[PDB]
Amino acid sequence: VTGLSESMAPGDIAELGRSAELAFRVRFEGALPPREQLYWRALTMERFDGRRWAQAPQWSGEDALHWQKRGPELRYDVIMQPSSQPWLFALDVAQTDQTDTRLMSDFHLQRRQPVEQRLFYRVSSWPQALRESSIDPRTRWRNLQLPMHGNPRARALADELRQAHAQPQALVAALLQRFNHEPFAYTLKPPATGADGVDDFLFDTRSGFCAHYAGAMAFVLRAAGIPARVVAGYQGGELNPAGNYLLVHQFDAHAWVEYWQPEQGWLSVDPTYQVAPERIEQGLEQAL
Ligand SMILES: [Cl-]
Repeated sequence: VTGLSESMAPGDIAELGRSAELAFRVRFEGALPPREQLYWRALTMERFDGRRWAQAPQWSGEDALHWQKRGPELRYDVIMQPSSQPWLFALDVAQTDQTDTRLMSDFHLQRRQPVEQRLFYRVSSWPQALRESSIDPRTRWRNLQLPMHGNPRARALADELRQAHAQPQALVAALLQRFNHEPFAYTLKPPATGADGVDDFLFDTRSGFCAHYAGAMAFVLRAAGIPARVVAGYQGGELNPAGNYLLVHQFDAHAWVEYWQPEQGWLSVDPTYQVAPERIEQGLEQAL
């Protein structure tokens, strides 16, 4: 069963980029949101071992210290194909009618068992929800984790950025600007990197797919003292006007970033948008 799994190395999402299998279908109560908003969260990956980003264990996120509803509620129904994984796909921050599924501490939906048959479920999402304005110290610590060894160039960059930009939002903007101005390539056939994979990507090849960009950005943020994690899921979808629903295929698999700061809580950012805005605005198969 092709699909997202609990870990990924840069390159692994590109392999899904090459699959046209169906992942899920979605029908909205009202108008389809703009494509730029169609970030379908599956899970977060908080552990980086120098090669792969991976899911950590979670606890409950269904409480008011965790998050606060604000802004518009988007209501939609989903039919998911079997994933053989226990994650329901939904726009952040999601609530469902599934009594065996819980919103976890990292704002992903964890089902008690993996989805091994087609599954219909109903969702409400609050994309403007405030997330963890006060962060659990364990969550903070976990999201500053890096290997001690490896990727010295990226650590040097993070140091330089931290010294130049006191405010997290400014540092994040400066990092996004590097992707925007430098000759980065967005490709389904990224060049191989060596052991210092983040350095090789940022400073040598400047070529990758979404996991390269998301993983490298999360690395640099953590090295600069900004808690950050990779978000994995899907972005976009294909409209079926005969049936009035969106299809989301495996080629729509995507990875992005969220980072934390006091008061504002977690904010999501997508470095891919700096290099391949058409991917976001048009969809991968209209771009690549
Ligand atoms: Cl990838």
